[PDB]
Amino acid sequence: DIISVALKRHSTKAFDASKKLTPEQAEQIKTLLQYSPSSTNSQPWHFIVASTEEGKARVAKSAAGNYVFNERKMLDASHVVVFCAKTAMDDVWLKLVVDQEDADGRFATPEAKAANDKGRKFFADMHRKDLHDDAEWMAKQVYLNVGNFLLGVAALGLDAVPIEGFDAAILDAEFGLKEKGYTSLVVVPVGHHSVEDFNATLPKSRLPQNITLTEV
Amino acid sequence: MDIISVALKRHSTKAFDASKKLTPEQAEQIKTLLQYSPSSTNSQPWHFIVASTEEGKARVAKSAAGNYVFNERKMLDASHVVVFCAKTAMDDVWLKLVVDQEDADGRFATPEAKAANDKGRKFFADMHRKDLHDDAEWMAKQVYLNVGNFLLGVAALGLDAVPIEGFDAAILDAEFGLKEKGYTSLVVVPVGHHSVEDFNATLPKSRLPQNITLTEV
Ligand SMILES: Cc1cc2nc3c(=O)[nH]c(=O)nc-3n(C[C@H](O)[C@H](O)[C@H](O)COP(=O)(O)O)c2cc1C
Ligand SMILES: Cc1cc2nc3c(=O)[nH]c(=O)nc-3n(C[C@H](O)[C@H](O)[C@H](O)COP(=O)(O)O)c2cc1C
Repeated sequence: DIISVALKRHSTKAFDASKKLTPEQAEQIKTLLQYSPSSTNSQPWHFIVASTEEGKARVAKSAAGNYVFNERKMLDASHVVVFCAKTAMDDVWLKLVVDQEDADGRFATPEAKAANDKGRKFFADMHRKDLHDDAEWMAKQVYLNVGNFLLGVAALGLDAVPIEGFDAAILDAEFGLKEKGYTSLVVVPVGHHSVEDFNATLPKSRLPQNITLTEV
Repeated sequence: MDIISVALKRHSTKAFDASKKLTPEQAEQIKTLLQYSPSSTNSQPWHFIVASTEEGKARVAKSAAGNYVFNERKMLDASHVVVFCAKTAMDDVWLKLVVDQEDADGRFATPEAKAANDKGRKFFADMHRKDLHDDAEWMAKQVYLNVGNFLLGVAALGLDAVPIEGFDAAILDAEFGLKEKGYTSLVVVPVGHHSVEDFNATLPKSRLPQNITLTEV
């Protein structure tokens, strides 16, 4: 029952470090990251999955200054996912995507592949050549991925918290992301909440539909 | 899984069967999904237009013009069509609305707790508006996060859908007078049941391998 899932999930404020993902769950979260949809199947993303003490410590360097309120979450969760966007959309990536779609059997003819490549480049060029918003466009797809992910991990029976409160320059530097062509956007600790998670027992709150939603 | 299966089996529907409508229950449930998405600071910087009448869907479909004409039938034939909109600016009235709703819903034990929450939210809001100069993008990002939640959600309800960026947001904004109301359209998502014309229903799903996209540490 996915509505039950959506209503019962919450942003976890404290994790029980002793409660690890099962081997299975650890693979299933990777599956979720991989299989998110994205505009033109552009998949303009990279994920860091930190499951070791050393790994999580490296990520937690980013919870500095104004962001110390997020350090323990990064340290204490079983697994921590860093969602990264490409910094620019290049033709090598676009060829990578269409070639993969071909390998997977999505095209019956050379003509169908070529039409798919043309359609993808129409959108990619709109953003990188005309609007000059390809960095934002790609970051949007990564956020869509995050939204898919948070509901998915909840449906697996796992706790999570999305985090924008981190220093992306520190995180990028720690993992050499800039030279690799990526930048960190959202950190998502995944695991099981502790009794210290004050948010597990508080009511959820949302604006009423009479403000946010119009039916036509 | 109960959800991995859903993720592996869902697809972007290319054609809908117009006769197959959401049940009243399903129509309620999709509204619940829209409302209950998370967002940075619970800022909820969004508005939704849910078109279910033929006349409503037709108005939305007006945006699929020019380069986007072969997204029109998706928008007309689906049972329900959701227009995801972002706020164009994050005003103090909205920030107060959010914290007052949290207070109404019992999230604060004291006035001091409420004030601390409001202060933290205004901190992030001001950073985006004043220093990063990306407040529009920041809000749009929350809307895209909502879309991701929504696509999985509807798939898990056993409903077909397709996310659509192939539309003219200026036309759509004008049709529904969004600019003046402080909003702009980002993504259109028709929801319903696919038809035999949906060529994508039977094709294998394709993603880049994890050895390219994923690093374990
Ligand atoms: C993109 C994003 C970033 C967020 N950043 C943080 C964060 O840095 N620290 C934190 O504790 N919560 C963070 N949150 C959690 C939000 O406050 C939370 O989603 C919102 O209050 C709604 O509550 P819920 O997630 O329990 O439904 C963030 C949420 C989102 C969607
Ligand atoms: C933000 C976004 C916009 C998209 N726009 C369109 C669109 O305009 N027309 C269309 O047919 N499909 C659209 N798609 C569907 C993508 O092509 C699709 O998600 C991708 O090829 C992966 O396929 P899947 O959704 O079947 O898993 C869009 C998807 C996303 C996430």
